[PDB]
Amino acid sequence: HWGYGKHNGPEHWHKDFPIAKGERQSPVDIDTHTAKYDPSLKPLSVSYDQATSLRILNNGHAFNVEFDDSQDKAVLKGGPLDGTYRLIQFHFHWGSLDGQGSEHTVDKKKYAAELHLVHWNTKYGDFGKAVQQPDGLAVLGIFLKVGSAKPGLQKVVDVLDSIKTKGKSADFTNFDPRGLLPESLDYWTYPGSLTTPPLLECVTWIVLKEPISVSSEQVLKFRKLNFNGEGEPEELMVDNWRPAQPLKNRQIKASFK
Ligand SMILES: COc1ccc(C(=O)C(O)(O)C(F)(F)F)cc1
Ligand SMILES: [Zn+2]
Repeated sequence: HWGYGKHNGPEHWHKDFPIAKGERQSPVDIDTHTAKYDPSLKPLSVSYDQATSLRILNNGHAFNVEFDDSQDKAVLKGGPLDGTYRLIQFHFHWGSLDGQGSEHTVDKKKYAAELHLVHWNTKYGDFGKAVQQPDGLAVLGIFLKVGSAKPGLQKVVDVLDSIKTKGKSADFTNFDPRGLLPESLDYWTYPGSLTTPPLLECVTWIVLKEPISVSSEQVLKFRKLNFNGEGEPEELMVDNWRPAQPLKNRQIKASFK
């Protein structure tokens, strides 16, 4: 099926998913001098105090930390958003090398990885209905650079051994996603899509200006994961990122000057 390899990667997706060539595809390059400061954007409201993590899953192209989204426990509000978006999961995209890995780029700069905290619009009842709507998802994107370790990431790092291959999951309770945030919530925002198939154009992207730092040791443990299932030939889970797509008729807005 689809993947990130030579023969099934981003340049092939349009054959099964024609929206790959659509008008609001993600990710994009964030040109910081062309993005417009909008003083009518509110501050982001990240309310994760009551978040309930449940499990961590290797789904064959990332690892997802999944949350209980049956109540308003961990919600995103404010910023460019109308209404309330519930946290369902977060995951990362990363490279085979420190100089690549992020999906979004900032003046063509690639970060070593990118964190996606995925939220769905409560007005649509559940995630599956939300992805069918132009304003169904809000994804908080956070760049990772390599330097100092991120203490709040280490618990994630230490469980990756137990979900090395596709389809493996592990209990993963009492994880606080607030430990993955930078100090500043300054952000860029633009309307976009899922960055993996089905590539639905359902996402309000909110990309934080300030990266978090992770250690070389932490990112190396991401790269020990496998795209394949157990007992299948070992293909390291690396470079699970889609390149920047054409901006077309879209304007990136900044919450800061
Ligand atoms: C079906 O479940 C997912 C579908 C698509 C995605 C993505 O394409 C994404 O990782 O870009 C994001 F969620 F950030 F939009 C993630 C989960
Ligand atoms: Zn993602």
